[PDB]
Amino acid sequence: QLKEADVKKMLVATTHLGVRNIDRRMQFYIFDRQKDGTFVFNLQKVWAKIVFAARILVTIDDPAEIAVVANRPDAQRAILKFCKYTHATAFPGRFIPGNFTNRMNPNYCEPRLLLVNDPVVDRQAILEASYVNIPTISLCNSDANLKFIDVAIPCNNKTPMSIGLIYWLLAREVLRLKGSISRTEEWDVKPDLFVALPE
Amino acid sequence: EEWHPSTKLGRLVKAGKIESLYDIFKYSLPIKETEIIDYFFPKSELAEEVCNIMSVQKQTTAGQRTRFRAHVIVGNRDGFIGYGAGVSKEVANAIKKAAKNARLNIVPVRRGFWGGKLGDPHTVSSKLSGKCGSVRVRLIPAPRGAGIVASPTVAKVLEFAGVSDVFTRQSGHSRTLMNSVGAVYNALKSSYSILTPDLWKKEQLDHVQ
Amino acid sequence: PVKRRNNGRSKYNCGHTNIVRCQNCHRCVPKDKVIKRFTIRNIVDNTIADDVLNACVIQGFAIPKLYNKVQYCVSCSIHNHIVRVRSREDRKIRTP
Amino acid sequence: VRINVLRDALKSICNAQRIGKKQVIVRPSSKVIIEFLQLMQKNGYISDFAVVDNHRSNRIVVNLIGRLNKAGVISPRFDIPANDIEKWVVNLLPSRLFGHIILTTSQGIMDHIEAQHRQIGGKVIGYFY
Amino acid sequence: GMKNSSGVVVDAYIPRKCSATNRLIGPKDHAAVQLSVARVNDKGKMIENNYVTFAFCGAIRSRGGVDSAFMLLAQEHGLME
RNA sequence: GCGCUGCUGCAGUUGAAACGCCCGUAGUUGGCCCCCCGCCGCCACGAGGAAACGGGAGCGCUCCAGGCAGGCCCGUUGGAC
RNA sequence: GAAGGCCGGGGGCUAGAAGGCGAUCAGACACCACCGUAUUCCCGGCCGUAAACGGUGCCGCCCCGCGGCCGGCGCGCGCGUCCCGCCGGCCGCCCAGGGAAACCGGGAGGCUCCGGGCUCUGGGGGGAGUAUGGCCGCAAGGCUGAAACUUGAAGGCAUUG
Ligand SMILES: [Mg+2]
Ligand SMILES: [Mg+2]
Ligand SMILES: [Mg+2]
Ligand SMILES: [Mg+2]
Ligand SMILES: [Mg+2]
Ligand SMILES: [Mg+2]
Ligand SMILES: [Mg+2]
Ligand SMILES: [Mg+2]
Ligand SMILES: [Mg+2]
Ligand SMILES: [Zn+2]
Repeated sequence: QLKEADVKKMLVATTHLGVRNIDRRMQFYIFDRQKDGTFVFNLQKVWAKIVFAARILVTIDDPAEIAVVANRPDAQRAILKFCKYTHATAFPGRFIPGNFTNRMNPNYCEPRLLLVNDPVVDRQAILEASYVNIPTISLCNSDANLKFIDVAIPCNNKTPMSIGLIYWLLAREVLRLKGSISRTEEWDVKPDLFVALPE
Repeated sequence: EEWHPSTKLGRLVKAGKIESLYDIFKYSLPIKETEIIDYFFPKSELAEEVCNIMSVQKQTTAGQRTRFRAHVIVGNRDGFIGYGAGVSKEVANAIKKAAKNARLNIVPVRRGFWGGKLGDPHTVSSKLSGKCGSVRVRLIPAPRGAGIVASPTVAKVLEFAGVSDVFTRQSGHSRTLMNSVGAVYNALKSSYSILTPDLWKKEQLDHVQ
Repeated sequence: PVKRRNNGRSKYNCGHTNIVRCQNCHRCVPKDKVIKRFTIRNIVDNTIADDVLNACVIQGFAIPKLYNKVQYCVSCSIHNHIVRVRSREDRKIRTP
Repeated sequence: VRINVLRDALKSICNAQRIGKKQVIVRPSSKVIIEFLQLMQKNGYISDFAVVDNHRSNRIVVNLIGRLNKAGVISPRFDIPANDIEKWVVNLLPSRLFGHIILTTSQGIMDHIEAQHRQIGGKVIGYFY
Repeated sequence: GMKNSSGVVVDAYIPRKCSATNRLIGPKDHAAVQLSVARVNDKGKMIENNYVTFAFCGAIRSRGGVDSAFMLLAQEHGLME
């Protein structure tokens, strides 16, 4: 289900606005193209995808085995807040090759699930996960290549507000699923924390 | 000193939580510790053999730098076979590395019948083929009592895999030992990935392991 | 073996092309294989353009240019540093 | 020019099944194609199919369910004797236990098991397993 | 699944079949994964612990199309609309 | 041995090897459709037509290579096919 | 059926086989400089070869994704030589797959799990595209095409120096 508050927040966040390029595997999520050429997503689809992803995430009993990777500087704050509130693990900054296959590496873990923001910017992590039976969930724009991506979340990734909002909604939904916070009352935390603030 | 696990799977093996190797193979889990297998073969039931020893040289400003490359296979004669290689400045260390690599990678082998079904399977389930370099191999099921019709190198592998009846054909430059052994290894590995009408049964996935 | 997918020339949908002469050695070359550059330069070198303009009597006169096209062969381009021998991976780069 | 319609159909089917597709469309229809597909269906390899009429060059739609591993034709129809089937079975099939070889006889299109049962021979069409 | 003359099974183990392609998953297919999905109470906001399990082979993952396959599978297994 | 003569079953960008291109006769190959009649091929069965050789049923030349013998109380003893 | 070459007629400016001459070199009858005949141009007619190359025969089917250009047609609107498609052609990158690899991927894929149809060629290296016959051609030469004898490697793609 989609409510007016959520849709208006998304539109003010410009989450539904994408890129000129289009992929044959993302046309199911495209609603229309503007006159300039930018493609427009469908909010029902992205909301359903968020719900399904939250179900998949909560299915994991130990939150410490979920890995969040984000080399994009815009996403860092959002991923930190997501892990802190959801008790997950972050790999900010450069992803060291061998972090999943080299057991001598000082930062080595055996995650059960992997989360990403941009396959192109985090290509190395996805490849490594392909070697050790690790599924992945990622955020995808209108032009993304699905190479070992299991679940995609259609949304823009350039605008930092879009990045922070999506993680905030995901955390809200998973927390509601876990049984801590009910659906009716608004979550205490506000999205503005997830959006990076300058100076 | 004592085997200290370095992986979640290794720790599970240290505990008695998982009891069979077929459980690990059923979920395609990579193996990184040589102890994870020897625990399941405490009596050193695994055999060992050095197929070939070759010397490789590298030209340098002052003469050549020589090194040794070794190939090793291991099996318990009961549907398990492994193959590995190792390179080192010294022969013994190369042999140790090759043995370790061969132990690390191992595959189960499916066996079947030629016509009449009589208790224990005695030959390969069906026709299998492999490819490495220019070499190709064909393994064709044979009747009971037909022996192993194959070259000495391939026959040793088929023995260590626990087969008794089989017809073989080789093509290409088979005098290159490593590529022949790799082709037969790949053919055997493919066995448990071929669908048959007996496996058409539709089973629901289970939440174990 | 084969070094370039284009075989060292730009020849598509044709059998033969007209020939040109290298401007340095006067070698005959196919038009699709010759190295071409376009230049635009002042008739008077820029060091004395101001002097010429001061000496000029006319008002608002503009210095004329030279418009020429230079065509060179493969050997002469390399010898005169018009092109460079590149690495195996940099041979595919097409931007200037 | 087009000659063997069955070969094209089988190649298309295998190509589609390779990449885990769900439906295929083969352009020219024929009685032999229909009987081949019926036998495949009775043995459990390709489930259901439909024939679409257009007056010329009827099209067909088939639904796939994996299972099939290989299919082919033998272009020149050789005349297999009734007692010469074992050699072809060994040469063509992976094992003597689950493959099928198709023959055309005066009694109709059947399998090699059925022809062995009736101790008759005929001409070969193709194979699948 | 291959029986003996007496009807006693003799295969050492039965491997897993990809939920979308019905293809056997090999002992060395390290790109093969299986996920799970949780059910939601009538009132929602609470998962019962009952899990629906799916497994996919490496080939389809490399080729893409796992997303659409998963969507159709969930639709067939659930009223996700 | 030799899938180094390739029907099963080779090769033909770079190792040996696609005629400079087009037209074209002999030759080879030719979409789909009619429910049953005639003809050709095809499959199965059968008749007819030398054995020896080969296969193969039975028989302890002391065994065997062999031969068609042989036992008493023998298919009408046998040499079937 | 390129260019060169030949026969018989025209024409004669550039360049330029042969030839001549100056330099350079130990020598230089070659490279560099200068002069210059045939030829290069047109008509009529012979010859019938080229790294005549995409070194990949012709017809036909299926086949990941992204992009550019050319020709024609249709759809839509906010009417721009806009964007969304179809057919045909010329190109680039590339997942699978293939291969000894370089690489191909509008196949060099769908093939040892080895059968769509037709045609041509090859079977270690030299001797040798030679000898001897035949056909064609004014000729130069082209098509066809051996043996004796000899030899243990010759070749391909890639790696380190
Ligand atoms: Mg070179
Ligand atoms: Mg040309
Ligand atoms: Mg050969
Ligand atoms: Mg050459
Ligand atoms: Mg050659
Ligand atoms: Mg001329
Ligand atoms: Mg040629
Ligand atoms: Mg073949
Ligand atoms: Mg020779
Ligand atoms: Zn020049």
